[PDB]
Amino acid sequence: IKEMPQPKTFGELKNLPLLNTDKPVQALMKIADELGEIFKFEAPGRVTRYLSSQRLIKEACDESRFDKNLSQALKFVRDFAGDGLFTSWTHEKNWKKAHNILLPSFSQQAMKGYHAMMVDIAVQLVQKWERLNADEHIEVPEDMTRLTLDTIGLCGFNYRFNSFYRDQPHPFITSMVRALDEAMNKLQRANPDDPAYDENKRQFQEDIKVMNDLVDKIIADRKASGEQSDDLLTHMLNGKDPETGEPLDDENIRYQIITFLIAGHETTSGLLSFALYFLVKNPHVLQKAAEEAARVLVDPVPSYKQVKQLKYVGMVLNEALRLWPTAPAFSLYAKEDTVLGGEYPLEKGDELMVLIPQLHRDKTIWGDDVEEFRPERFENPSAIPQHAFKPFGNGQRACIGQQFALHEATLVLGMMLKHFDFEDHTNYELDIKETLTLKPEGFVVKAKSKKIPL
Ligand code: HEM
Ligand SMILES: O=C(COc1ccc(OC(F)(F)F)cc1)N[C@@H](Cc1ccccc1)C(=O)O
Repeated sequence: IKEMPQPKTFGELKNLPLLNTDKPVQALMKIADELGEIFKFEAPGRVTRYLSSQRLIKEACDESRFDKNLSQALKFVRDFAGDGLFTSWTHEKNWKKAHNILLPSFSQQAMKGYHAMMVDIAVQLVQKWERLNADEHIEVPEDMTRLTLDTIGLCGFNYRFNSFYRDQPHPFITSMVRALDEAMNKLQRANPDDPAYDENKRQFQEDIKVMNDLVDKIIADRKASGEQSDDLLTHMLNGKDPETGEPLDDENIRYQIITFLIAGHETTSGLLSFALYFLVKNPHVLQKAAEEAARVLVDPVPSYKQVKQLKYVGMVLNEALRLWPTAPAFSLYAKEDTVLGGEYPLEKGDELMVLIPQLHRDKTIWGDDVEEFRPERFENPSAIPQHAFKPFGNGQRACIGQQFALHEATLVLGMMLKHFDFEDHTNYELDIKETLTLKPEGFVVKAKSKKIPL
């Protein structure tokens, strides 16, 4: 039985002021590097424990001992994502009901139906880059966020955000990005009751009303039309939970749509941005991925079956998720009193945070080359220890979007590698911006067209 370390304190604010930064996840990663596999983190009225080792996280991933907790970030996002899948407790009726209804919508089989809509947006990205003049560059996270937002609009509810036609965001996205900024900024606030936050609170309520009004209108407009498009909204309007026999109500459907728009905007765009960063910084890896793209993608438009054959591209995406898991943490609570790692007693209700980027740097798992970009690490999943790699979370509360995200990212990265050579023309220094998620900021490249027609 060991006493766990704790980072520096600020009197009655305890560790809270360590989060007073634009990069709190990266600050927690530096704390983990200093203090090791487990540390205590206290704020007024709250204690959690940050886990960084596979040794402890493999125990935390035991669903008999630990269930998903809503971190403060997820409790603040719940003010607009409601009892959608991502911000519901496992024990709320709407979690299992929506999980049962939506699982068939997110299977590998469902991806065959979403593929044509994903190709529509991927072709828009390739045509944009084909049309750049010689003196121009690509704003990588900007263009990847245009793509992933448009994909989930089209597969989610047959709506075109038309992100490649504008710089000014859609009114829904203005409100969603500002609501996510308020939720994440509110985490650090020592004095949230201070009148100085009255305007923030007014604006947040306005942004919730904008998101609710626009998504409620999408649902009402679909029910009125009777249109049976092959999208998540049709699946939610028609689907019945096998257990309860009940469908989702229109309020829960709205929360699921808001949740899918958050995910599409924030996550897959980060993965694609980090993958392109690592490829331009590792030219031998880029060459190997480009060779696979050329060998497999033999038609003007990729098919579902061709994307399934981009195995090395899939290993590139896993190695990008290893070094920079764009959704960088998840939270657990102890279902009963238990001992972690034979050393750290926990009481029922005690909270843990899994720091995914640190888990992914555990040298006892990956070896001394842990900071190197080596997709070949993922050749054989049986050679990877249990719970070493958790970019989609754990167990029944793992990401429902995992198949969707990896299909879109594999398709797009394969088309990018087929159609262009890339230059790191600025010798870009990685700068990671934190929203709900991690993304490179200011990452720019030049593309040189291979002049292969679509
Ligand atoms: C690379 C892309 C993505 C990453 C890294 C990612 C990561 C994650 C992680 C780590 C969780 C678990 C969170 C927790 O335990 O608190 C999660 C849950 C979830 N993700 Fe994703 N995600 C991705 C893409 C998507 C997409 C595209 C969608 C939907 C369109 C989506 C929908 C969800 C939902 C609904 C949950 C909650 C599942 C449940 O508890 O029932 N994700 N995701
Ligand atoms: O450690 C984190 C990391 O923040 C994120 C949590 C989830 C998250 O969601 C996702 F990973 F899905 F993106 C993104 C960031 N958050 C903690 C920070 C905190 C605040 C107050 C007291 C103690 C601790 C939290 O939100 O509870």
